[PDB]
Amino acid sequence: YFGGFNFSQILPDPSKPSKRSFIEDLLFNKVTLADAGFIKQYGDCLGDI
Amino acid sequence: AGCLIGAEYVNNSYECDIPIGAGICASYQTQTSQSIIAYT
Ligand SMILES: *[C@@H]1O[C@H](CO)[C@@H](O[C@@H]2O[C@H](CO)[C@@H](O)[C@H](O)[C@H]2NC(C)=O)[C@H](O)[C@H]1NC(C)=O
Repeated sequence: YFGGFNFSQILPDPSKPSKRSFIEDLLFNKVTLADAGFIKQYGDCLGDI
Repeated sequence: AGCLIGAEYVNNSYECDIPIGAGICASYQTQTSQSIIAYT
């Protein structure tokens, strides 16, 4: 209760394992990102699609 | 970032001395007796 101000959509929630807020999840979903690090890990290109 | 050979993983957390990647750092600290450790 911050004087009537809500602050529910910018504070983190314990339900999500990433501990990100409601606005932050929408920000992360709106950007389609590739090459986030080492995802292929020298084995996935051997599984020739 | 790949797997680390030569340094063991401890459950303690300190400041980052040598950055490796993905929130994991390495440092040369005491154990007893001196060895390279890896930590978050
Ligand atoms: C503060 O924000 C929360 C959202 O985090 C509001 O809760 C929502 O209330 C509406 C009512 O119309 C429901 O339809 C939503 O499902 C609720 N969302 C939830 C629970 O995540 C809340 O009403 C806002 N205001 C206050 C005073 O808390």
